[PDB]
Formats: sequence, structure tokens, C-alpha cells
Amino acid sequence: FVESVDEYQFVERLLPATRIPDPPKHEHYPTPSGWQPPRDPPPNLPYFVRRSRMHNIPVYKDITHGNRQMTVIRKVEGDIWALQKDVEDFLSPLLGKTPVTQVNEVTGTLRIKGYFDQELKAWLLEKGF
Amino acid sequence: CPPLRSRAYTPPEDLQSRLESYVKEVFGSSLPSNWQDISLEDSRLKFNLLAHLADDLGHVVPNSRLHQMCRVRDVLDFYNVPIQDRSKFDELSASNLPPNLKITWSY
Amino acid sequence: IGIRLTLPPPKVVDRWNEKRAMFGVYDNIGILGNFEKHPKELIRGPIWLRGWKGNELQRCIRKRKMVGSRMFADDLHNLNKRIRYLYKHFNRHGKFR
Amino acid sequence: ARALDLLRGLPRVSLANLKPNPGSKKPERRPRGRRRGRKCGRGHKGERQRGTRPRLGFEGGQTPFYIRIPKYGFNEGHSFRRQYKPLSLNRLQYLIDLGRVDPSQPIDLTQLVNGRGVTIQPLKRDYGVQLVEEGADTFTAKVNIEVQLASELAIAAIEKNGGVVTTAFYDPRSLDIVCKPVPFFLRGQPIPKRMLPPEELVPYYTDAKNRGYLADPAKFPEARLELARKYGYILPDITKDELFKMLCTRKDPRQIFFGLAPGWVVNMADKKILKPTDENLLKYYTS
Amino acid sequence: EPVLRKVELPVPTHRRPVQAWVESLRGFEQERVGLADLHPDVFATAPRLDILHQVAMWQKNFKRISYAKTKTRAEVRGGGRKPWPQKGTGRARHGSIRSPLWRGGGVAHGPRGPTSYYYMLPMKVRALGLKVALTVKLAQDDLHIMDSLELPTGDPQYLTELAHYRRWGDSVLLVDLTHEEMPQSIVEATSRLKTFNLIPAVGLNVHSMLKHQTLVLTLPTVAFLEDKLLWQDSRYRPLYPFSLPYSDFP
Amino acid sequence: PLHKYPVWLWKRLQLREGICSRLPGHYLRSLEEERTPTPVHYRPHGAKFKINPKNGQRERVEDVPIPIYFPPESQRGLWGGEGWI
Amino acid sequence: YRARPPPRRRPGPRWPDPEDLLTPRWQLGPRYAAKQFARYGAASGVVPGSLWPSPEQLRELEAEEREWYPSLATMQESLRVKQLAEE
Ligand SMILES: [Mg+2]
Ligand SMILES: [Mg+2]
Ligand SMILES: [Mg+2]
Ligand SMILES: [Mg+2]
Ligand SMILES: [Mg+2]
Ligand SMILES: [Mg+2]
Ligand SMILES: [Mg+2]
Ligand SMILES: [Mg+2]
Repeated sequence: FVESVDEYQFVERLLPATRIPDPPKHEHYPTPSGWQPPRDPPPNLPYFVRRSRMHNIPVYKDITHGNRQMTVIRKVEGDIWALQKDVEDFLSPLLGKTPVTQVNEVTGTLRIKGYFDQELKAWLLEKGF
Repeated sequence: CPPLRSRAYTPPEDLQSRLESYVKEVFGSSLPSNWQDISLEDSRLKFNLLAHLADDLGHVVPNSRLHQMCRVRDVLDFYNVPIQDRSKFDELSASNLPPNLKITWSY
Repeated sequence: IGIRLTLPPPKVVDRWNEKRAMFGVYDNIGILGNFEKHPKELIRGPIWLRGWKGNELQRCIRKRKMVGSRMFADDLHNLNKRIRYLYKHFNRHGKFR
Repeated sequence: ARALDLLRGLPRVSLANLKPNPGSKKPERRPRGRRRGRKCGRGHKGERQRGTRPRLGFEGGQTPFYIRIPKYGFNEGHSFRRQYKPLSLNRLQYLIDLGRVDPSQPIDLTQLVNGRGVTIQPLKRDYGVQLVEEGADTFTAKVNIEVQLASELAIAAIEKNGGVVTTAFYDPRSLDIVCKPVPFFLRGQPIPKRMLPPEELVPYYTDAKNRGYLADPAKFPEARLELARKYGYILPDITKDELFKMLCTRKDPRQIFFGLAPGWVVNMADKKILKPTDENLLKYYTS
Repeated sequence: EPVLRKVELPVPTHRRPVQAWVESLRGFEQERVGLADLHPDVFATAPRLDILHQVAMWQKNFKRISYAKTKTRAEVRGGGRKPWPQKGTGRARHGSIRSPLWRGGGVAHGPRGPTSYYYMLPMKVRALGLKVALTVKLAQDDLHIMDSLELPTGDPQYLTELAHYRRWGDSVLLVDLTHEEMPQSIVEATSRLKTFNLIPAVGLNVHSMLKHQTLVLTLPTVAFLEDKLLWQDSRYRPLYPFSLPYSDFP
Repeated sequence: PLHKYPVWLWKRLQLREGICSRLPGHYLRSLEEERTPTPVHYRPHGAKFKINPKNGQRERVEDVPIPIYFPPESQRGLWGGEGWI
Repeated sequence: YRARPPPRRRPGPRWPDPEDLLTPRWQLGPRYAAKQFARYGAASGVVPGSLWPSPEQLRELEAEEREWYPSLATMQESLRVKQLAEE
């Protein structure tokens, strides 16, 4: 009516993991999706931008009122004011006018008016974050 | 139980040479030039150095400031700052008082 | 007149009784204990209220269906009437539609 | 850090000192005082002020906007319609690049879900995963993928790299099980058998174009080749490569999991799998 | 033999570990018996005072149930009939004697039934709460690390006079790893002491840490706290409650 | 306050302590059983499921009896189960 | 003081007492017993044999399947006839 076996490898395959895996070693970078690991050793600057859980550059579009468009840089530690002035000098030739920035030094974030998510991601990747 | 000891500290005159002695003990007799540059990355040696200084000087590096002691110069600069320990009544009473002023204390 | 004419007896609050001392211990039962229990399993009180929150109307609906059978005749009549009241109040009355 | 050094100087953090973040807590307005007291933001006396306003959508008498419009079947049978969650090739590639979805093994629903590649709500009329054209270029990986729906272009995209794609139907009762197997294992029930498609989806899965799981494997090679002509790529021989065995593996139409045959029970606590022996039961599950 | 301790869990590249002195309860002059490295993410994160407030307020309020109720006009006894006709007399018109206006009447808007104030802050927020609280303790020289909570004697006056000698302060929170494997000597001592409190690791919370002037931890417990709090970031979103089996959780 | 047991259980609960406790087992079991009468005034649904002509989706069905009133004169005779509706 | 010993799960499976009227319908059911086996194993749970259908239940399952889920042969057969009518 019943028989018992230990052929159980298939059930083990079904169980998921809690920890997000470390990205495996690749032949060269960038990858086909465009993902690139951070430069080692880390770049010698006053400020540092740490990645997200999924190993991405923390840059996010944001909207309010359905007309205010913003860009956010998060997970910033060290002298954020330095990152501010760097972002300032980088974005100013693109806009003509100097961009208007909010600095949240307690939170450790930088908010910029308008969408510059793609440009800023590129720029931070270049810098070695 | 021993009596509670004062938190008051005055840095000695021969701090430089005393630190010379302690470093040359722990890191060995052979000592490279610019000994201030010696890194305290090694955990064991850090402990040994700071223990000797703590036991003799009476003053210890607190838990808060320990990671700041990266290099030997950092230890030297830490011990040259004085701590004077007295209640605020005592400090005000002998603080060049004008004769018209009077302070009393009801604690 | 209607104001006291002497000072009341002074109240002394023992901040270091056992209940005050161990206040809020095991609130981190979940994250620190492998998620065996939710903190909502530290809540004591009414059957219909352990680890749930709602307005008056919702609380009444819930008490009706959870301890409705077991409650006293006059209490239950009061509760059935409450629900009737609140139903009309919330659905048919107010500033905003 | 600098902030921590500032704390060295400041008096102890205690239950006295704590204050909310400015802007988080907005104080409440009460109908007291002189400003908010008389009439208390209700206007002068009328239907409005007494709080007996008519219900929403009442236009004061005239036939309301919503009523006066004709009825039309925009949502006539909305709950019965099937929904497929889309997986882009971009998404799939990015999952493989971060090692979240494993190429050395076959992909199915269960692997993707576990990978956090997708979210599937069986309850919300989801019937699995649709494979979409998006990011056909810069898709460079060789995988054995299992999806319920796929576009011809995405089939082409996978077969160009030397992968194998097939479409297999999942019934709702199978889907909830496959997406989250661990809860099902705790239900103590034996594994049921994956049901066959409904009448209108039989022609879909019995078709080599869509690469159905009930399509004739003899009709496969010419179909693969025809797609190779149309999109102008040299169709590679799968038999030659080392990973051929893996790309071969396909669960049978009545199988939900890879090793686990229907009617088996999993005892999780002692890591055993219990089989029936009874002829009646065996006949029932093997059908 | 000096007591050295390193961080087992991997550190970020840019961050460096903080150190703490290690002492034992065996002697009055038995400070500085060892040195320890602590994970910077748990023990040296940004001081976020808003978070402490958030977590503390959730801790105080989420368990609270209100027992206060009052009777409305409908629930007060009697008050059926109209007290007198509307038109006839000089009197002000009334419908019942139990109206809010009347003395002995029901309440207009009063406390209504058992009320629950239960809500849940997100997990990651409570985790971050614990982290901040721990950094803040070490930043302000209020945190101490011990090899073991082992006492030369169970005499409770020994523990008080040691805290006096070590400038701990009026209230000390003692944390051990497990409830069962807590030493005999510390349990005896702490049982009859008001201000000193012994808890297991799982007990630890923001409220107690803020309430007590000192936090004392063991080396077992410090590795344990690191594990769990650091687990919170660098995990996926759940598919189902974590009490259920995973391929790598417990 | 609350009663310990729901009020609807009291009829059952009282059978357990008094003269009813020491009644024979077979009688109590015959009293307990709650089986439904055969339909008399309603055509029952044949099957457990039925397809809806409205939407073409197969739906569960239940048989819901009409409540039947029996006047006391019915006790003095043999009505096949017919009562006043 | 010392902290009150920490909250825990009830160790091992719980069996409700069927004589008690307070015990709800779901606890006394066979489906509850199945779940106890799944969680706690054969070590503490019910007889493993019980987990499958009874011959009577299998009879009902066979009738259910025959009436609601047709064979692939007959489905293709139905399409063939109805599609042919279309031309
Ligand atoms: Mg937003
Ligand atoms: Mg006004
Ligand atoms: Mg007025
Ligand atoms: Mg009115
Ligand atoms: Mg009344
Ligand atoms: Mg009236
Ligand atoms: Mg009147
Ligand atoms: Mg009253």
C-alpha cells in the first residue's frame, strides 16, 4: 500500500533561497544586459555610492503632482557635498543652466530636478561605483 | 573592592620616549625610521601596545575612539590631550571670579 | 466655585517595577528568533481584537461574527442596534461623497 | 564617521530626547477656537451643512451621466479571460547575467519564480508566462526554456543561440502548485496530475509552429528550419553539443514536477517520498 | 592568553571594522582582557534618530488595547417616551430624557468599545532600528563586550559595586545568548536587583536599550546579532512566510 | 460578559448531566442524527455541478429545501411528508 | 530582574479532544490529520496509508473526471466535426 524511498534530489531542487546570489565571474565586461561589477580597488574619492541588493547603481526616476520629475541618488556615504558639486558640474553643460539640487545629508541622498537617470548611471559606472 | 579612581589625567613630559620604549618592546628591537608611521592594522599588537599604555598611564582609549587609532602617531596625539575631572561648581568657583559675584550650591 | 482648596496626595511612580523594566522585551521575537512567532502573538485581550485594527463599524461587524453566539441577549441586541446605526451614519451621512 | 563623533559630545540618547522627523507629523485641525469654531467648515445651513447630501453620482434630478450612457460589453466576461504575465528576453538575459536563473539546468515556471524573475497570481486568472519579442538582439544565452505562450520571433531568438523552447499548458490547480511547491508539500496531499488543455487551446498545443508539448516531434525539424530561413540564420545542430542531454529533458503532459510522478507524497520532515502500491491507485495516476 | 575576535561575515570593501575592548565580570580590575572587531554595518551605521523614534513609538503602541467604553443615548436605560408634548408648555422641546443634553444622559462622542492600536512597521525598518540603537550605544561609550556573564559569587552587591567602579551608570542591561545556558551566578545576582536586568538575545529591543544607561553584551551574542541583522539586507523578497522551509534559511 | 458555550449548544449540553445522561446510548444517537428528509415539494437538482447558459461556465449547485409547516392534526394521521407551505 | 522565558511554538503535533464540543469541525477532520503528518512527519503524525483516496472516493473521482475532463482523442474529434461544418 505504501513504500518509502530516499530519491529526494528533485524536491531539493524545488526549494528556493533567501539570500540573493553573488553574480558569477564573466569572461569580460560589460555583460549582454549591460551589467558591470564595481571597480576594485574602490575609487579614491571623498564620497562613496554603494550598490543595491541586486548589485545595481542606486539611481531612480521619481514623479510628484504628475508634472514634477526628479532623479534620486541613494546609499551615499562620506562627503555628499562633494558628490553634489560633481553632479552639478557634470549636468550643467547638458542643461545650460546649473541644475537645482536638494541635499538630504541625514538620509544620505541627492535629489535633482528632471530625469537624468541614464546619464547619471553611466557617469557613476565610469567613476567606478 | 578597590576605591573608585579619578578620571583626571595630565600627560607626562617623557611621553615621546615612553612610547618609544613600548613600541620597541612589542614590535621588536629592530625599528625602521619614522616609527610614527607604523600601522596598527595587526589586532594582537594593537591590543598589546594599548594594554601597556593603559596599565601604566591609568588612562585608557575608550571603545568609541579605538578604530581611530590606525597608526602610532594617532596614539601619541591621543595621549597628549589632558582630562580634568571636577563638578561644574568647582570649575566655576575657581574661574577668576569678580568679587561681586556669588555662587552657592544646594545639591 | 469648583476648584480644590488643598493639594492632593503626591503620587509616586515606581519606574523600576518589573513591568516597567521588561517593557517591550520580545517585540523582536520574529527577526531575532528565526520567525517562529509573529510579534502579534504577544497581544493579549479580546478574541476579535488580537492583531487587527479597524474603525468602530468594522470592530462591531467583527465582534458580531466572532463572539456573536456566545454573548448575552441584551448585549447582542445593543450590538445589532449599534451596527444598524453606524451603517446609516457612514453610508448616508457626512461632508464628502 | 563625523556624525558619530558629534554624538560623542552630545548627552545620552534616551526616551526623553526622541523627536519625529520634521514634516512627518502634521497636527490635526479641531472645530474649536474662533477660526475653525463657528460653522466649522460646513458653510451656511442647507442640505450640505446638515450632512444629508445626496449619494455620489446624483445630478440633482436629471438622468445621471453614468446611467444615461448605453451599456456595452467592455468587461462582458472579464473573469473568464486568461492572462499571461510577460517575460522579456531582456529580463531573462539579465537574470542569467546575475546568476539568478541557472543556464546549466532547464528553466520552467518553478525555476523562474524561485529566481524572482516573475510574479504569478493564479487566483488573479494568471495562466503562466508569455515569452515576448522585446530584446531579441543582445540575447546571447543557450537555455532550455518552458513557457505557456511564445511569439514566433522569441522562438527564433532562442533557437538562434542553440536553445530549445517549448510551450506547455498548466491548469490553475497545477499552476498554484508549480509556482509555490513548498506550501503544497505542507498540505499533505499527494501530487495531482496536470490536466489537459480545454477544447479551444488543444489546436494551439498540438502545433509545431508554437512548439507545443502535445505537438508531433516529427513535425519539429522542418518547422525549426523554416523559421531559420525566414529570419536568415544558420540552424545549428543540437546533437553535437555537450549539453544536449539537458536540452532534451521534457516533463510529460501529466507531470507537474521533473522527478516527481503524480500520486506520490512527500514527507518533508524526514526527507522521504512515499509511493502507493495499489493497482487501482497506480492505474488512476498513470492515466 | 589575549582574547581576539574577528568578523566572520564578509565586510564591504570601502568600510573598515570597528574595535571594542573585551572585559570579564570575574574581577573588578579585569577590564581589557581582549580586543574585538565588530561589523561596521551593524555597529557603525548612520545615526538616524528619526528611526529610533519610529521604532520606539511602534514598540510602545502596537500592543496597546483600550478598555474604555461609554454608553450612548440608545444604550442608556429608559428614555423611551416623549417627556412632554412639543407645542403645549413653555418648556424647551425634548424627545427623550436620556439625550446628551440631559443630566444622566448618554455620551455624544465617547470611547467606543475595546479599541486596538495595532500596526506593523516594515521588517527592514525594525532591523535598521536595532542597528542604529547599537551604533549609538558604542558611539557614546555606553556599550560593553564581555567574554561571559560569569560571576565570582552570586552576592548581588558585588555586581552593583562593580558597575560603580567601572562608571557604567545607574541602569545596566545584561544580554546573554540563550535563556537556558545563562550562568547560575548572574541569574542569582540579577534576580533581586531592580535596575540591572538580564535578558536573552531574542529579547533585545530598542525600548530597553534606551531605558537602560548601559548595554552589556557577550561575545557569543555579538556574533549572533551581526548574523541576523546583516541577514536582513542582502536577502530577496519572500515568496511565502519565512517560518516555512527554504533551501538555506535556518 | 460572555457565555462559555454558544447558546445554540445548550440543548446538546444539557443532555449530559441530568436524567438524559442515564438514558440508553442507542436512543441518544437516534436523537442526535440530523439526516435530511426526501424532497416532497421541490424538484431537486440532479447533479452536483451544472453549466450556466448565461456565461457557459460550470458552476456548483446546492439543494435548498422549502420549509414545511406541519399542523398538529398531522400527528394523528399519515401524510407522506406533505405539509402546509 | 530576570526576563520571563521567551515565547515558543507548541512542540510536536496537537490533537484536539473529539468529546469536547468546543473543538471546531476543522480540527476533528481528516484534512487536519494530513497536515499534521506533512508538518511533523510519520514520527508523530497519522498512519501514512490514510493519505490517499478510499476505493469509494476513487470511484467518485473517476466519475468526476469522465464527466468534466474529456480525452484528447474526443476533443480533437469534436473540433474536427465543428471545424468541418465551418467550411
Ligand atoms: Mg515616488
Ligand atoms: Mg470659522
Ligand atoms: Mg457663537
Ligand atoms: Mg437634517
Ligand atoms: Mg431606546
Ligand atoms: Mg424622537
Ligand atoms: Mg419631540
Ligand atoms: Mg451616564
